[PDB]
Amino acid sequence: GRYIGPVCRLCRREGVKLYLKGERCYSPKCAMERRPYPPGQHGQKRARRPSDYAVRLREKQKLRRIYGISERQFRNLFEEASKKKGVTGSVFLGLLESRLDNVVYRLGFAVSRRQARQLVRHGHITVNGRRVDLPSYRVRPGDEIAVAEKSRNLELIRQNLEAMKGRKVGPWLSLDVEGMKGKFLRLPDREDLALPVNEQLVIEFYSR
Amino acid sequence: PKKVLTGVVVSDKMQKTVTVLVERQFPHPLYGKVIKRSKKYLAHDPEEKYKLGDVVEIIESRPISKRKRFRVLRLVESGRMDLVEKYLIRRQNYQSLSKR
Amino acid sequence: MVKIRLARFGSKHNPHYRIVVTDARRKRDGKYIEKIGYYDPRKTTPDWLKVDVERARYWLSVGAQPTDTARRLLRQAGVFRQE
Amino acid sequence: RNLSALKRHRQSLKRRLRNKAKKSAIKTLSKKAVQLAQEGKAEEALKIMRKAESLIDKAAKGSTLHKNAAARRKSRLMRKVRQLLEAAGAPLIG
RNA sequence: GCCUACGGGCAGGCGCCGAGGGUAGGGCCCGUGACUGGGGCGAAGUCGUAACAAGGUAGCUGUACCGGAAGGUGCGGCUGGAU
RNA sequence: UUGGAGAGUUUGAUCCUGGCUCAGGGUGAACGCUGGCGGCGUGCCUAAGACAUGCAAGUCGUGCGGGCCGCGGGGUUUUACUCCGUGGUCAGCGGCGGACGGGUGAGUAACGCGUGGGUGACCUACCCGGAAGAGGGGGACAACCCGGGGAAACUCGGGCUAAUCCCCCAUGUGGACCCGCCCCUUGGGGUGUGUCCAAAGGGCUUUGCCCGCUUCCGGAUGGGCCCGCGUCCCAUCAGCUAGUUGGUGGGGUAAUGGCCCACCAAGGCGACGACGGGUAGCCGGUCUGAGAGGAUGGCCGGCCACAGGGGCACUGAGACACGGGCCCCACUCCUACGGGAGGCAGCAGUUAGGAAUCUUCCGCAAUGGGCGCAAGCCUGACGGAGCGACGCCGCUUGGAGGAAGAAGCCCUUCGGGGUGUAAACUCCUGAACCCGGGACGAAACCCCCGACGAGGGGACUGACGGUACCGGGGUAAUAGCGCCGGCCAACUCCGUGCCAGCAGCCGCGGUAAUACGGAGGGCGCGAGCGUUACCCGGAUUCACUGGGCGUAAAGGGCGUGUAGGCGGCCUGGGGCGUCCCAUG
Ligand SMILES: [Zn+2]
Repeated sequence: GRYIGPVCRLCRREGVKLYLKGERCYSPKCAMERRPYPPGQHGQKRARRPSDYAVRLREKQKLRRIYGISERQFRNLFEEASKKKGVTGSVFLGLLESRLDNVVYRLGFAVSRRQARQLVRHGHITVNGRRVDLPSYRVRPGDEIAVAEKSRNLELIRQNLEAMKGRKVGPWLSLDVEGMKGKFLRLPDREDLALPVNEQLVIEFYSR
Repeated sequence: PKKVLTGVVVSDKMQKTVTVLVERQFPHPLYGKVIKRSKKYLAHDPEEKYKLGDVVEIIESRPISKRKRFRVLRLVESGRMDLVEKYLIRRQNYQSLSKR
Repeated sequence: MVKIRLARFGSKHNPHYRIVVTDARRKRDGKYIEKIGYYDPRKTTPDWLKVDVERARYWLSVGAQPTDTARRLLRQAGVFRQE
Repeated sequence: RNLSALKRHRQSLKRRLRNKAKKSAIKTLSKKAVQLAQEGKAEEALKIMRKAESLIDKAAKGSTLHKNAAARRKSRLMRKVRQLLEAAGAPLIG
């Protein structure tokens, strides 16, 4: 059970916009537009001061839910990130942003993160030449993450790239829309990320 | 390298054999201070030369009696009861502290 | 009679050997004497077999009948090529 | 309820008897040569020691005498002899 | 007795040690247990009021004897005794 | 310097002391609710209980002789009887392997294991290398044939016969032992006389090559014994010891040794914990921990220990020998009641016990081992499959669009809030599933050429498995458990009424329960989630890091001094501790 249930509800739990559905979470409706209160029968109620724990918590989740990844991997990552020489936080987002499924999203070969998954599990994705269905896969720098010849004439993908002529790609990424390709340049830097989170809290959380 | 220990004759009641008191020193495996421990080896004197209160070098030898696998090397410092005395008084003390 | 053989080290369906020298009587995967090369049955890496003929020669010299299959790998390594 | 790797026991017996007769043989001969030297039969004593030494070394050839085993017996015999031949010197043969 | 080139070997016999057993006595550990001490618990009855304020004979205490009971008393010690 | 989070709880209230509790991580797990997939790993932790059945060690006819069944060919004019060759089959004699590998932890607190060393106290099958040799003579026992005992298992006796089985004799490169000397230095090495010791043959491509054989020096690997240091709890276990400690001699071994015997001496050990008792295979590592430390030691590897209980030896390079032997004991089974037959702690399985631990599967393809010149035989070592969410890891139950928002369910200050973009519905992708193709792992030994060297060429050979994996086609296609008073993320209504019940701890419940029971809602985690049990952790609450003792629990009623610990200034030697370098 890798989640998959009511979504732009979490956009609502956190109180920060969670780009979980893409188009639409741009139309007046990631719900945060016009209904910022959290879910539940008590959403509209005055909220008490959140224990240190609470914030440390809620902020872990914010990270997590964005990438939509079962705690088990998420925590695993964070573990693998503690073992690397670096800033225990920045490196976290490192692998976090290096997952095949994410890449595709940033490459624009998909409306949303979720969508990207399917694209991967269904195998519409080339990676340095061969297809790949395992999203959790880690895209090394200098890999041609692309689309299967087979998938190119797709009503979805097509309509997506059409949009790309008009949006810059992440600074650590390249792509040749014309040929529907794209390369992973180098691990993105914290300064390069946009995310409305505070790693520090996340780290701080994993020491309880 | 056949081992070599330096110690003292404390016993001289036996035949061609002498009991040698060998003191060793070392930091306590956990508390750190130098602990001083010891052991008695049953040395071996062919010509009955070695006498009580003599310090001697022990060397690992071919098994001889049950619990007598050392020959004496050379006499280090002769005449020094001082040390024996200690061993002795300690032994005597043993007589005390019981349920008889 | 010390032999020269292989040692299972891969895993379920992933055999990865280990050319070594040991007394006949020991186990396959048991305490060897001098590891002298490994060979990869499936050949996934361009480097699926190494040897160090220098030591190989020692053994045989001193007397160490090698396994049939084992030998074959030493021959490939040029363990016995006298030119 | 059978197993042909038992033939070995069927065989061991054969060697038990085999070894046995040889070993004892020696003992007897040795014990013979001995009491001769007690009396001072310089001639014959050796005549026997020799039959002894042979028998010993003969078993050593096989699996009857451990190896150095023959040796000890060769030492413990000759020595026990020479010495006795002091109670009345002059070895006849050699 | 069996075999032998008579040198000697096997069979057998006896013997020591010896697993184990018998008899006597002792020690030590487990199970079951009549009879039996007290203990702790818990809401709460009964008789009394020892302690906590000088608790109403200051208290505490080693010891000793006595007593439904708590405790009382002697002797000594202590303040962790109010005025 | 890549490394350390605390909270609840004694009060009217405070602070301190202090204990109890929780959150964290982990498990060869078990139980409950739920349960789709694959990969890799792992699965009696309890009765070392008892065990049916099958399989788990054999292999050589290029070591020797034959029996059964049968075929071909010879000597016979023919017949009976025979001579050679041969196929199957059986077992024997003889060689090698059974002392490896497989299991298990009972025992054991011990040189058992860990570590580092010793061996002038040692052996070592087959392998490798180097030197030397194989001359002559004879014998026994199975098989087989004849007979006897027994219910049976099996056994007794008589006779034949081969061999690489056995014996004798000669040669002696050499080697052994005694004695003497030279060197070394505990039984190391050189040497001299004396004495003693060798051996088998078989196959072809048969005048030479292969296998094997004998003596000796060396190698390699493997191992015996020995020593230093290390190695759990109880002192409500304090003294233990008579082969016991030592000596001489002798036995015994590969070998040192009280290991064993005789005699002699009177010793040896113990608070630096003897002896007694309790418990436990040890380690690499593993778990936790900031670390120091604590816990563990199954899977894998190394070492030890047993192979129903206890004793013992044989054969052997090696055993005191799990599927070898002899005895006694308990137990099971056959029994003509005289007497026998048995040992899964091998693989699978049976039953028992228990909370709980799998298929009487496939293969000998690969790796390894044995035996073989080889073809090849054996290999429940192994390599695979299978069963168990028992662990970990990957993966799915869909993606996008979609109302100021359906219905139902919940709440309400009745106006509305909520579940909720959730659904419906729209489009798109497409696990399952279908068809086709289809694997590495495997290249040797062998054969051929070449000198059976090097080198080169040829052939066979897969359990997994038609599986992985590629190609095409292809359906929108499982979700559950815990929790929501504080610690601790998550709040309303009703039912209830110190009842029923909850509960880790503080507690909650006597009609207004955020603490019971349901529901709406919410948090947490997801093919899983809880629970119990156990480890480390929090706990600096055994304190080396890193505690204390006026009243909190803690100074011995005082003294005396024994062992022991600890110790003043200057100079020098030694350098054991201690520090530095190199090296194994
Ligand atoms: Zn949204």
